[PDB]
Amino acid sequence: PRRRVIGQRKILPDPKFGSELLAKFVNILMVDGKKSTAESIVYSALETLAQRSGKSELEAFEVALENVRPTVEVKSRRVGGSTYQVPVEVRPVRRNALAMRWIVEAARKRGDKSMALRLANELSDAAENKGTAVKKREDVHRMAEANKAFA
Amino acid sequence: AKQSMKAREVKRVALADKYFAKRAELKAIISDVNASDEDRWNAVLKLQTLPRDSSPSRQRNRCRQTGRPHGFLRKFGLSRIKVREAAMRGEIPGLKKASW
Amino acid sequence: RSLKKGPFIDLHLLKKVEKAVESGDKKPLRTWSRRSTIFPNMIGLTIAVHNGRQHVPVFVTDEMVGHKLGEFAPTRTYR
Amino acid sequence: QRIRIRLKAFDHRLIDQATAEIVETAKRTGAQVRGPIPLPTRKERFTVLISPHVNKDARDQYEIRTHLRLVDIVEPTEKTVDALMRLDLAAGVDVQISL
Amino acid sequence: ARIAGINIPDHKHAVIALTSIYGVGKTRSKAILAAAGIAEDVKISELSEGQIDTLRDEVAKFVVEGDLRREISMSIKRLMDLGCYRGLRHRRGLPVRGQRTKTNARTRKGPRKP
Amino acid sequence: NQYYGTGRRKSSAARVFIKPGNGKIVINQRSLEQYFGRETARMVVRQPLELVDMVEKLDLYITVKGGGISGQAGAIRHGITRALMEYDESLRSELRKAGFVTRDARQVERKKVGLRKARRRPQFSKR
Amino acid sequence: GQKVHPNGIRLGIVKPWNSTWFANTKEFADNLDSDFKVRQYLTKELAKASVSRIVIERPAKSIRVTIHTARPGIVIGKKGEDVEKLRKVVADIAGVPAQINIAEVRKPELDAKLVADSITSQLERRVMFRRAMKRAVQNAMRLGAKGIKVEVSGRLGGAEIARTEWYREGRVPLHTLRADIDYNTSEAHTTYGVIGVKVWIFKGEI
RNA sequence: CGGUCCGGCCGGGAACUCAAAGGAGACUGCCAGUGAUAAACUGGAGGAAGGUGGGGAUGACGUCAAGUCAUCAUGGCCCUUACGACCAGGGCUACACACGUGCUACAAUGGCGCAUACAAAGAGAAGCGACCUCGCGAGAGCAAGCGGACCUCAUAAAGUGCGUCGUAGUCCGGAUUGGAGUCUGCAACUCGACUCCAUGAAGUCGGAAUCGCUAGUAAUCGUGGAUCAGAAUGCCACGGUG
Ligand SMILES: [Mg+2]
Ligand SMILES: [Mg+2]
Ligand SMILES: [Mg+2]
Ligand SMILES: [Mg+2]
Ligand SMILES: [Mg+2]
Ligand SMILES: [Mg+2]
Ligand SMILES: [Mg+2]
Repeated sequence: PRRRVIGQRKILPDPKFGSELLAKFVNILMVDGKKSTAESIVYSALETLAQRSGKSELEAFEVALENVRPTVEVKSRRVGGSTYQVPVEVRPVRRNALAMRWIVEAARKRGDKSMALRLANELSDAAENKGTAVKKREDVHRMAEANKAFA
Repeated sequence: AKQSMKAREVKRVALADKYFAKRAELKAIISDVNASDEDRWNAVLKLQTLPRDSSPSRQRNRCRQTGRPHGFLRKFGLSRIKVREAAMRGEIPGLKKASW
Repeated sequence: RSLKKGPFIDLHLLKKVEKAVESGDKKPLRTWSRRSTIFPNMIGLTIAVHNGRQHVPVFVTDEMVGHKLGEFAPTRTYR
Repeated sequence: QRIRIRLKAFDHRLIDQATAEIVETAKRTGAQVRGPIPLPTRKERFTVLISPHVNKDARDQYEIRTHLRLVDIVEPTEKTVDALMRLDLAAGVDVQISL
Repeated sequence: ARIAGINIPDHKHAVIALTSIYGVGKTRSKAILAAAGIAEDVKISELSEGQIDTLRDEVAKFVVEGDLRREISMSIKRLMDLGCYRGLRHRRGLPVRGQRTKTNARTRKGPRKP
Repeated sequence: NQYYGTGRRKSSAARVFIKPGNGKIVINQRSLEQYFGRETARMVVRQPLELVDMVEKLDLYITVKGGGISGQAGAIRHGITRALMEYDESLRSELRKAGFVTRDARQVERKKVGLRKARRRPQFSKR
Repeated sequence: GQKVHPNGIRLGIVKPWNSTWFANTKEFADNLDSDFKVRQYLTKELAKASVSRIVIERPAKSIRVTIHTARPGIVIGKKGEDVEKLRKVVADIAGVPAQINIAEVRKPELDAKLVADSITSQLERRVMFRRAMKRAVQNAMRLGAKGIKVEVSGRLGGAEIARTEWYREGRVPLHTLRADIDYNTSEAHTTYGVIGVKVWIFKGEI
């Protein structure tokens, strides 16, 4: 990425609802190249989340995503020996990508019986903004308002 | 390798075809037949009296020019170094630098 | 450890075990055969088994039958 | 009945040129000729260490391509059998006669 | 529940509950339930005293618990008094089977000390 | 006469035959559901029959050898589209846009000497 | 860095094999040692006879040795006098019957093996290496070579610190597979060690 | 298409998959924008492929008196009734420890049991060895085909379907050791691989620090090969999912 100015790989939509954002989500959860078992966990968590929150499977994801979606983040920059944290406005594409990544990482750190349950309860905590994932957007916010002078 | 280490292999081949090819094979198949002689054979004992070097398993595959006991290839009968040397001179038929 | 189809013993040592039974117990039997399985016809004898440099004399016992002669002659000095 | 010719050669532009000779000699002396049938090439690959001592990643990768050709002549005419038997073919091509 | 060697099996499935005895692994536990005419996917609940003693009589055939422990220890001491290589290593707390001692041999030696 | 189109992806090779009438799918003397245990692999073969309309308009006799689940399924997707152009040729425009005409040249990279895999390099040690 | 053998890399492209025979895994090793043993005999015997190349082909159960030489008269002898004594022992070494063919090397100053062997034989007569190299280069360029490169390595002229010296005239594109590059080695066994001669002759493209 | 033991299996058909020789094709060629009207870059059309399309082979003059006198070759030196040579046994496998490279883990994206869909590329006559039979098993006996697109190694595993375990040092994890064996080999004590029964360590995700990888890549899941009597978690290669 020094000289080469590349674009972004347009991935195929979801085989169930046809959502590109969900195709990003299944891949984020996916491990060891097991897409079959990855969508099986995402669909089982969506089936248990929409049922236990009042249908709208696309919208129940969107409510939990709006609370984890960050606006600003810090960028480590060494100017004069010292390392300065510069606050920078995140792009709409990465906004969702960071939001999805923290949902998966927080559900993995949970102690439930299954990943379909771990994901559902993390998506439930995010919908009401009171989980490990919303706190990762909170710590990112406190870091940005602090270094607000070096913007 | 050493001239003595090369000679030791010539002895190991000469004794491999003399006994363990036409005589010791006969007493080893006998020391396996369950149908005949289950206790009084002496074939296991008379196998010991035969020279040690006579066994085919006691032979080491060595580079047919240098005598190298390591990095041998049966296809050419030579070690990786002398294989490469002949390969580049086109002395090995149909052999060339492959890429896929 | 091996196939049940005959336990192994060296002919030069087996003939030395035979000669020691009929002519009576002598001094330690100097043998390098560490690969030979101990037979019941050995119990009571003193077989001097090699270790690489000296011959370790081992008094044969009934519980020693089935085991190799080289188990009772340490090969590596460790102190 | 039928005569089966199996050709083996490390060089390809030598096997089909010597095959062209067998097919033509047979069809000229009036015989039914099936093929030249191109059978799969056996690629015997070899990897040798290029350094006399140490240097594990430094290697030479070679192959021996063994080309295969099948020529089936249906009519065993005396004019064809004798024409094929007194044919001078490349010394680097092996010919297997199957009755 | 209480079978052969004083131990009190949990209220888990029959095959896993029987492995609790020292001398019965996965194979003996599958063969004991096949000989006594009991299912492997059934718990201790419903298994009456008439079904317990028939398994106790079945397991009594092979050396288990304290009886097996002394048998294992006897063969270890036998090698030790014999003076064999196999015995000299049970006496030195090092790998008997032939494994390397230059490095990784921590199960037998125990945890390291500088 | 039967409308033919060859399709391939990875080490999989699929042959597709088109005949009008019904919405039947026969893959290697088996049903569409019987062969593929995944619904994602079932939808990719249904993809050419979306832009170009079919519910019970035409039948397809298909056979595929080599590769795996997504490989075979991907190969069939390419075959149907090639058999579809064989039947009309004005369908090229709709088939380009969807990216089904293009043969996916992505093959597995060879293992290289000195490397653990195709690109995976063994762990480095400074001292 | 280290360079790829110019002959080896071009085998199949613009360069031919020295062994054309075919064999299965069964006798491939047995034939290869028989080839080494026959070349070894002939290089030792026909040393002063300017042997440039030796080609071995095995028609059925026979050996056909094609000796490429710049001096065919000395190799043949008095009406086949020398060919008969060679074939007789080639048949003995190989086991199968022998047939020796003699290929004339017209311009030997354009043959890598003969140029290299000439530098080697000169270094052993106590000639100055720089003169030997320049003479090899000049002779090759005046006879039509599109290019030449001659390299001599180790204890040059008896020196304690070994050097690697080279003379290059013309074009020598070692990266073009299409190019006809004739490459061969030779070793000069001097009173003060082994001196390695490497010669590259570019004859033209295609 | 004609005939069915429903097996391409037999007449046949040269259509197709494929096999392997020859040939076409992609060059910023076209269009548009940016740019000194240049070079080039960006985007688009067509196209199976687009800007060296993907991968490999190919490593300039030279640098580090960098590695190899133990592959071999070799100036000099040294031993030459010994630094040579033969043999048996032992050692290279020792074990207070330290570092580097790996494998296997710590589990429910998982363990186990049954059922089951889909590869690629290799190897083979002193060989691969089916089918059948015996043994829980490693194997063994008997014995076809095949020097091989025909026969054999050889059941791909991940995955999918159902059931079970339900956050537990556990139906996780397999070390270590006891008992009995199998095969190869003159011979498995030191010091082989594998099987069966029992044992069930540490480990519940790793401090400071640090490595690989930009796409069919990483991650994971099997498969084959060279060496090799036997002895792969190494190496070399192969496709699956991704
Ligand atoms: Mg020597
Ligand atoms: Mg050996
Ligand atoms: Mg237990
Ligand atoms: Mg082509
Ligand atoms: Mg280039
Ligand atoms: Mg140095
Ligand atoms: Mg387990």
